[PDB]
Amino acid sequence: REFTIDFSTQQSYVSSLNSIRTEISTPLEHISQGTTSVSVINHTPPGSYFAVDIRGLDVYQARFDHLRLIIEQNNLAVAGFVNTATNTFYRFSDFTHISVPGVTTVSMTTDSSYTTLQRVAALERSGMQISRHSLVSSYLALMEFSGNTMTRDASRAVLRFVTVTAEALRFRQIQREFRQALSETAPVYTMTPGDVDLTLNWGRISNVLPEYRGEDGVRVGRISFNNISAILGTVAVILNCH
Repeated sequence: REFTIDFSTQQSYVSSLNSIRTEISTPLEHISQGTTSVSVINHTPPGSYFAVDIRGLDVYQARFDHLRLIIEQNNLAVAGFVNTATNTFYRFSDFTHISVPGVTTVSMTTDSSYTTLQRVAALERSGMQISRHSLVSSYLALMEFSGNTMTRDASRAVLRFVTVTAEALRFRQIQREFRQALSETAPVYTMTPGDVDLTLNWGRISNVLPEYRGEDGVRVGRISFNNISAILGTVAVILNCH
């Protein structure tokens, strides 16, 4: 199973994400108003995965279109990044249960946690700047990467792509704020501390929403939801808590 996330324009980027969401998840009958709904990841056998092809970074600088991510379906966890030009799967430590056929799997020493990636990158997610220019630079770091230990530039590149591909699928707020950077008058998306709080509390969040029967509001951790228009505008896909 393969998907394309096209960063050409805002429309192609949003349609790419919503294409993945409907294939791998199903909306809740309690929180769903039109096309905008909060979905639950479809149950899949553990170890299942889908591919993500990073297209559309820039058309004028000749087609940086050979980067691929491997994502575990059960938890939307990026297991690694694939260099299709070299047919090399640079895979993290904690995803040994993810084997991709037809490629070469370089098993590394670094795991996938934000604790390790932030340290090696020397870059805080709170205040991290993602733009179309910096996304192109993030692509180059991952393509020019070789070895089995994550370098500073690669982690400064993985942190950016995971935020705009994996966490963007989970949280609609992250997708909405970043997609502005793909416009003609390209701004710079700046990851606020509130955006970081969302990603750190995904497990707590996915455990709550199935309860929601249309009450007044919801407060999990520091995440205060005033109404359902906040839920639909902040969270997009939640875990399948069985």
